[PDB]
Amino acid sequence: DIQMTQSPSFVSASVGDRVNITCRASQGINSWLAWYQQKPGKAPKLLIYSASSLQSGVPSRFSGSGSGTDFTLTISTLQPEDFATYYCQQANSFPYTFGQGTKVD
Amino acid sequence: VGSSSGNWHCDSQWLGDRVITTSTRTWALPTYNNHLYKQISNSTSGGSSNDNAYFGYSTPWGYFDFNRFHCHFSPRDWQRLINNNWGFRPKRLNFKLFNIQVKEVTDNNGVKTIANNLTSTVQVFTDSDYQLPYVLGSAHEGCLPPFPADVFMIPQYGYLTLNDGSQAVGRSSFYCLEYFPSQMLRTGNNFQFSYEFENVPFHSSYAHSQSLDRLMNPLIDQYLYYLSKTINGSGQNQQTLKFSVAGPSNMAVQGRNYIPGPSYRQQRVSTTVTQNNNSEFAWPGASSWALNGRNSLMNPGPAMASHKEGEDRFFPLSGSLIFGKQGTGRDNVDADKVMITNEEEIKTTNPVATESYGQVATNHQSAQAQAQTGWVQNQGILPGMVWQDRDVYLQGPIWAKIPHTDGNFHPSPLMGGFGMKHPPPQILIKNTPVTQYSTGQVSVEIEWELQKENSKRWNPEIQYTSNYYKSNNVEFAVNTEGVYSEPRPIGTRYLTRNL
Amino acid sequence: VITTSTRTWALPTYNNHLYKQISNSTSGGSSNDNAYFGYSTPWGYFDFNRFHCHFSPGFRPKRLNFKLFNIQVKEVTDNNGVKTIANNLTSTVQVFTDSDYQLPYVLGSAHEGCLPPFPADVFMIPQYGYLTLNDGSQAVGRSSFYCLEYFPSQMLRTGNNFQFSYEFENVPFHSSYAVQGRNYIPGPSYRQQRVSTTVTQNNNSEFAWPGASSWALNGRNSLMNPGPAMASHKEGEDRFFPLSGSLIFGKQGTGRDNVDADKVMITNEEEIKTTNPVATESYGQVATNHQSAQAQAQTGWVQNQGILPGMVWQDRDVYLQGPIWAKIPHTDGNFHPSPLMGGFGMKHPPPQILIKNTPVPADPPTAFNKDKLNSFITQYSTGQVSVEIEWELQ
Amino acid sequence: NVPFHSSYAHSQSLDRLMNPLIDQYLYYLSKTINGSGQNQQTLKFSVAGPSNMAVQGRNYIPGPSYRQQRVSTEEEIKTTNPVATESYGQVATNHQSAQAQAQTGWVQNQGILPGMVWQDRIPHTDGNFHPSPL
Amino acid sequence: QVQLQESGPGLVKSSETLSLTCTVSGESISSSSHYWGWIRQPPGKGLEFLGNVYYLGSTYYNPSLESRVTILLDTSKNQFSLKVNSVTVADTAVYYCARHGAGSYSGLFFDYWGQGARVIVSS
Repeated sequence: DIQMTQSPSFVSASVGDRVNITCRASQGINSWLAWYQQKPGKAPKLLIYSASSLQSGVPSRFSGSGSGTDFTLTISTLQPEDFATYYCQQANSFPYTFGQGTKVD
Repeated sequence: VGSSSGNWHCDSQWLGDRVITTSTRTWALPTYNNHLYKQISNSTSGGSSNDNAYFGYSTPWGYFDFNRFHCHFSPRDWQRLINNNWGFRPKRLNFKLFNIQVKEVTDNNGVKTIANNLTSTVQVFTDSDYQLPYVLGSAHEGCLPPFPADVFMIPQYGYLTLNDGSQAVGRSSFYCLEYFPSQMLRTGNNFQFSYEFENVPFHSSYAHSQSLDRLMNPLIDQYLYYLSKTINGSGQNQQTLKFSVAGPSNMAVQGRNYIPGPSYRQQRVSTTVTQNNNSEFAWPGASSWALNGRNSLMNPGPAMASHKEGEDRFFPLSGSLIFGKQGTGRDNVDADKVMITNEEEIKTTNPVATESYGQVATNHQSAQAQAQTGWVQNQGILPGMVWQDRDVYLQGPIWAKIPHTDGNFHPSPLMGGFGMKHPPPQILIKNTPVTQYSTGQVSVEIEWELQKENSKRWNPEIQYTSNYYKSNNVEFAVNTEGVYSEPRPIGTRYLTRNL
Repeated sequence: VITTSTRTWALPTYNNHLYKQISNSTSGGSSNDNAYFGYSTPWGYFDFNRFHCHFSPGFRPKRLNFKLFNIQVKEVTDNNGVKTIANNLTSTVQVFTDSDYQLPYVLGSAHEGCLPPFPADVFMIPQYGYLTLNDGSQAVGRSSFYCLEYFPSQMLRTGNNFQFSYEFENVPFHSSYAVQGRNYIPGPSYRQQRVSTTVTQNNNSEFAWPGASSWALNGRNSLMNPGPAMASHKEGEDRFFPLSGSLIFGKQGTGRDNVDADKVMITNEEEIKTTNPVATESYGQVATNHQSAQAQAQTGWVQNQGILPGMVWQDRDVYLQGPIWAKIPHTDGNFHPSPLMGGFGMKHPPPQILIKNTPVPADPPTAFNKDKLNSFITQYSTGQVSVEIEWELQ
Repeated sequence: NVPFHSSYAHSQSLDRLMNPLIDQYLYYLSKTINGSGQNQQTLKFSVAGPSNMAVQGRNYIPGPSYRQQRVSTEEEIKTTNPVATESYGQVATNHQSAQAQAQTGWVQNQGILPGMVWQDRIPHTDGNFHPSPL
Repeated sequence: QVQLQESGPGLVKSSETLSLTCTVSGESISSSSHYWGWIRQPPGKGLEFLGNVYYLGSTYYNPSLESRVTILLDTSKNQFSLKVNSVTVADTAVYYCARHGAGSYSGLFFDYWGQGARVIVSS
């Protein structure tokens, strides 16, 4: 397997303030990633696919550009609507692995 | 001028061992190349590569192409074939063309003017002596529509000849189709001719229930011996010969009378994008046969199973007829916008496309030389080989003309269907020069013959079915825009036979 | 030449009058190459597909004849420690031929159980079972199940007899005889490993299998045996035999497993070495590049070669111990259907003849029980079989 | 009774039997890498068409080949038969994967396949194929 | 739009097989040409992939799970079923159904998700 470690485990950052969550793959994943968002108790929902390509449903504020060993999800102009954990996924090699979680406040 | 020159026939009559399918469509014929024969070559379009080099002509003549199955069979009809029958083949073809209407356009300012032109003629003739090129075998677009209410457009006729780059050679042949006696129809005339298919072997629409290597009786031992042990154990001068009886315990080694057919390995690509190598191997890594210094991709290739049992993500690179779903763009479409057919059924008696054919011993063993083997990537016919030909999907072609040559081996064409040395003649049509276009009806009727399923199999067959899960729109039908969409390609092989 | 053979046969009771699924898993499973799925039936079949059945120590069969008579039914009853065999006169034996080729065809696999070569012998009728499609030991939905009880068959009490005639379809006469530009080339070859009967030459490292050539079908490697007809060895050296290139018969009394090279008679095709390539040698050399000033002319070796125009070849010879006919697999295409173990390849070979003892239940209970009766009488039957073939000669 | 000898040169080559003005309904595998996302794997299909004719699916293939060596100092049949000094074509040796590149190798000799056609230039035996002498 | 619903028992006895089923509304599994896959969320912890099933029936399993899971694809009723064998106390979490694919990222990222299904393995 390939480990995934999101550097902030719990990042308390309030409304309006820019936040960035970073998760580093154990080995190069060739920019294959998938940030997710889970509000408590509901199933997660995709946010960014591949490295920087935004999903149709998600608001413009979410963004992130991976260099392939390093990845960041920058929530810009954080609105109160989303306080949730954030997971990242590798697509590079089986088995797919979602590292830890980043709970934001 | 004031009386219908023909009727409307579409239906299918299932009678005993025979099937009569009749399809009628409404067509439109414009004028091509401004009534001129125009030379065409890649130098016009930029002529990038020597592989893509072509030298040919474009003629104002259009032609009718009914060569695909879904022209003749409604989805339900087709279902009644693949489910109940072990084979079929065409017998008679009866073609009719009529209700010609010639229109003319004089464009004045914004609005163009369109009205009947009564004295205009529409020339139509067939090539039944096969003096022209035969373009109906290459699975081009422009055929009759799958859905009757679709009005279509007659394709333009073109052909190619010998070339070196964009330049020609002395042996290149130029055919003027005006040089052919052809019938001329005014708005009251009709056109009709009949055709008797030459004898072709039944197409098989059954899946073997046994695999070529399991034909044995599982309860009994052969009387043949094979070499079990070449040593007793580790040590010095341990060489020994130990024969065993081949039998149900070890079935891999038994002597067998027949062997699977030919294989030419295709590179295997996965539909999960990330199992694939991170490079461009689309043309560089593909299998390809070379002719006169021009490389040719091997598509679809010899008939071979698409994948090993239990793994379906992968598919051979060029080794599968790839249709496409409706609305699919013409360039760089996604993996799911195309429908990739897979030969699951023929895996039992044919080699896997993406696997080697086997091993061969590549050197002579002695005390100082180990037995060295190497893989067989390409394997041609040997005595004893049996194989199954590629299936014919509902969207695929029916027939293709056998190039007239010295010899051939198993002429059955590689994209499926029935190889023929005198296929149904081409039908050429044009608007006689006098801005002009014509329209009308075309009814084509082929009589198909059947081979019934006689088998004593106790448990039920695998049959083709339609799902029942409350979908937004029914399959093989129209959406709210009147767009007839064929959701998935349909094999012919469901019923089962013994090997 | 009209060859007739009569034999005496004994037919037991198989599976206690029952059908049983069989897969490798009931047998322990071995490995994936050896995996199988299929069923076993109580029906025994008469397999007379061997040369010696018809013969005492160009040609091709024309007509066939078959006769089954003198039906004699027995039953064994063990009382305490001793058994007693008493003729049951009202018992019935069932026999039918499958002439529509609707069942699987197992007569082509050269199994044991043939009519014996020596006329005094009494043989046991082998059991009939068949293999179907499988994945591992599991069955795919495509796998078929044949219940032979569902064919019309002929029930024979002790006085009845069974006979039918068969007509061979036309087949080719068997052949039983031996730098300048040439008009024809020698036939195809798929090279085999080379084993010497003198153990010193073979190396210590195991090579029976990894070494043998095999053909992968649906990802299961099967040994190539006997292989396309090829010369067994070069002229002058008779001690070398292709590893998987020849029919190998065991001597009278030979054991089943791990028998030495002495107990087995190793045939060789050296008669056909005239027109056919050697199994242990490459077909020849092909050029691997373009010669120039900067690169020398290189060649490479052809290990396997298919059919090419101008190739002429001999089929495999047939032996007095070996098979006669096999059924050409029903397929869209095939080439040179003559089977690789030799003989005649046919589209409609002589049919299987299936036979079983009609099971007689023991005493039923005095109260109705819906369950099928698993209590039967121990029973077997015996009789005469006489087969006759009218042979054509050249 | 022998087949009528053929004494003509085919006007068209085998691979060019297509109609140059019309697309096939079949797709081929055009592009295996994106290139925009810095070589993210991707899988793209495009219609086999007269613009790119090398890729179109053909019903028949050229006849057999057994290679010869070219020496520097039958060109009419070059339509349906391969050149004696050139390879018949390529095959794929191995399965590609993420950690292994797709390899291909040359076919020096090619036996008959179903669907081959060819042009030309008897022993008493159990079998022969196309007895016409060399 | 693709709606995904899971159903099955919400309580299973230890060492009894676990069975859930995902009935997809809005597409047709046979003709959609996308991968369908499962993941599991042990409580308060990171989600771990279980496996996926391609529309023709091919299947990938997660080696961490040791040959317990089996993903059956019932195409006619347009639903696919997860079965994990010899359940233990450790194997209890909310099981999500998902569509594993999209045009560019088929069988990679999970765009459409189930509502979730609680399963508590207990004695």
